Amino acid sequence: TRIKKISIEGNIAAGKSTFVNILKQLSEDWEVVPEPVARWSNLTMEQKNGGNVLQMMYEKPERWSFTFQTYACLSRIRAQLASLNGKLKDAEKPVLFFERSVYSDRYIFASNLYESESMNETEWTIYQDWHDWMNNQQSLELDGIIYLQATPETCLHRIYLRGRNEEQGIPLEYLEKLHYKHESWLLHRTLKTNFDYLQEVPILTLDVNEDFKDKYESLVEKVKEFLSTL
Amino acid sequence: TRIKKISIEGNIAAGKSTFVNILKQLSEDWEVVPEPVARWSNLTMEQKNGGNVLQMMYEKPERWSFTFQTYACLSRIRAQLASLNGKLKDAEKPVLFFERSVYSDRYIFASNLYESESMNETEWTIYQDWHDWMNNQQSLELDGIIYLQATPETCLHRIYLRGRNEEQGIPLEYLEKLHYKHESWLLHRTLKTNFDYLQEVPILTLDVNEDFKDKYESLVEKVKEFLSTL
Ligand SMILES: Cc1ccc(NC(=O)c2ccc(CN3CCN(C)CC3)cc2)cc1Nc1nc(-c2nc(N)cc(N)n2)cs1
Ligand SMILES: Cc1ccc(NC(=O)c2ccc(CN3CCN(C)CC3)cc2)cc1Nc1nc(-c2nc(N)cc(N)n2)cs1
Ligand SMILES: O=c1ccn([C@@H]2O[C@H](COP(=O)(O)OP(=O)(O)O)[C@@H](O)[C@H]2O)c(=O)[nH]1
Ligand SMILES: O=c1ccn([C@@H]2O[C@H](COP(=O)(O)OP(=O)(O)O)[C@@H](O)[C@H]2O)c(=O)[nH]1
Ligand code: NA
Ligand code: NA
Repeated sequence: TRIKKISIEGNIAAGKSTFVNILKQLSEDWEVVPEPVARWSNLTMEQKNGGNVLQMMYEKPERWSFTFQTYACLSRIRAQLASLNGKLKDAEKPVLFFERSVYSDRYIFASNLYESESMNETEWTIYQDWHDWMNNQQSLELDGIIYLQATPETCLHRIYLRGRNEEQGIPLEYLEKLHYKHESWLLHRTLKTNFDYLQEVPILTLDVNEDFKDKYESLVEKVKEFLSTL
Repeated sequence: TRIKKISIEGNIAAGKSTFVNILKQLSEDWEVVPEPVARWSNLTMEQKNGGNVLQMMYEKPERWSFTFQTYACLSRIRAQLASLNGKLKDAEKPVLFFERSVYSDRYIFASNLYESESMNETEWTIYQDWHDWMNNQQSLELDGIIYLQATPETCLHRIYLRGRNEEQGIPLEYLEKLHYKHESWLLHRTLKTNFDYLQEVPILTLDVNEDFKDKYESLVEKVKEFLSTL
C-alpha cells in the first residue's frame, strides 16, 4: 500500500548502520536507505565526487562545507526517492528506514558547520533557502523518528571499534556538541525548525549504550510497538 | 490555456532586457521572467545573498563560482515556476518570455567558469549532476528560443551605454568567448547537451546590431510569425 517512512537518528557511531542492517533482515516489508556520506567512505560519479569532497573537507572545511552539505543532502533526497519508487510494491505493511534524514543534514551537520565558522552567513542562508525549497519541490515527509541515544563516551569507544583511520582523531568535545543538538531536537524538543509537521511527528527514543549486536529483541519489540501506533 | 515558454538568449548587453520590456507591453497574453542575476545588480533574502555572492565573485571567482552558479540557477527555476503558476490564468494565447534559461546558466556561464578554471572538476561535475537532477525533479521545457545575435563589439558599446560601474572592465575577449558559445549552441547547433528535446526546439535568430529601441516592429513581426508555428 503506502510506505511508512521512519528516520533513524543518532550521533556518530551510536549504532544506526548496525541497527538498520538488523531491521532489514527481520521482514520482507522492511527496507533501508543507507546514508550516502557513509557509502562515500565505503565506482559511481556520485562516489568519486563525494570521495573528493570528503577528502578536501579534512584540509579546508571552511572552503568545502557549503559544497559538501548541498551535495550530501541532494544525494540523500535522490537515494530516498529511488527506494520510495523501486521497492515494497507488493508489500502488505511496507516500512522504509532512512539512515538519518534531510533534517539531520541541516539541524545537526550544516548547522554545526555554520557554528564552527566553516560556513559564513551567506553560505548558511543560501543553504537554508536551497533546503526549504529543495524539500517543498509531502513525499519524503516522515511518519516517525527513532532516536538511537548514546553518550559521547560510548560513541568515542565505538569509533575506536569501527577502526576507520580517518575518524580516530574525532575528539569527545565534537561528539558532545552533536549529542547536545540531538537531545534538543529529539528529546527536550527545544529546536525551532522551518517544517511545521515535525513538532507532531512521533519519536521513539532507544538507549543503545549497552551492546545490542547479539541482544536486540527488546529494541525490535519497541520498534514494532512504535510502528503499530502510526 | 497552456502557457507557451520562450527563452530569450544572447551575449551580455545584446538587448534582451530592452527587448522583453517591449514585448510585455504589446499583449495582455504576454509576460516576462527577468533574470534573477540582473535583479541582484538592480530587500529580499535572495537579493542580499545574490548581492553578497556577486561582490565576492569580483574578488575570488575560483572560490565562489560553484556557489554563485547553483544559487543563480535555483533562483531562476523558482522565479520561472512562480510566473508559470501566478499569471495568464484567463489568457487566450498565453506566452511567457524567460530572460535566459537553465540552459544558458549551464552551457554558457557555468561551462565558461569551468573553462576559466573558476571551478575544478569536482565542482563542475557536482554542478552538472545537480543541474540534470534539479531539472528532471517537462514543466519549464521550452517551446522555442529567440537568439538576439549581436557582435562582441556591439555588446561592448552597449555595456558602455548601460553605464554599470561594475561592468566597464569586461574585455572584448570575454564577450568573444560568450559569443562563440552562443553561436555553437543556437546557430551552428554543434553543442552536445544532456537534454534530448533541445535539438528539435525551434530557434528564431534576430540580428540586433542596429539600435531597435525606437524601431522594433520588424523584430516583433518575426516574433509573432515564430509564435504562430509553435
Ligand atoms: C569528513 C569531515 C572532514 C572534516 C570535518 N571537519 C570539521 O567538522 C571541522 C570543523 C571546524 C574545525 C575548526 N575550525 C577552525 C576555524 N577555521 C576557520 C575553520 C575550522 C575543524 C574541523 C568534518 C567532516 N565530516 C563531516 N560530516 C558531516 C556530515 N555527515 C553526514 N553523515 C551528513 C551530513 N550532512 N554531514 C559534516 S562534517
Ligand atoms: C559578477 C562577476 C564577477 C566576476 C566574474 N569573473 C569571471 O568571470 C572571471 C573568470 C576568470 C578570471 C581569471 N582567472 C585567472 C585564474 N584564476 C585561478 C581564476 C580567475 C577572471 C574573472 C564574473 C562575474 N559575472 C558572471 N555572471 C555569470 C552569470 N550571469 C548570469 N546572468 C547567469 C549565470 N548563470 N551566470 C557568470 S560569471
Ligand atoms: O551495539 C553495538 C553497536 C555498534 N557496535 C559497533 O560500533 C561501531 C559503530 O556502529 P555503527 O557503524 O552502526 O554506527 P553509525 O555511525 O552507523 O551510527 C561499529 O564498529 C559496530 O559494529 C557494537 O559493537 N555494538
Ligand atoms: O537597440 C538597443 C538595445 C539596447 N540598447 C541599450 O544597450 C544597453 C544594453 O541592453 P540591455 O540592458 O537590454 O542588454 P541585456 O544584458 O539585457 O541583453 C542598454 O543601456 C540599452 O538601453 C540600445 O541603446 N539600443
Ligand atoms: Na527486508
Ligand atoms: Na503583457
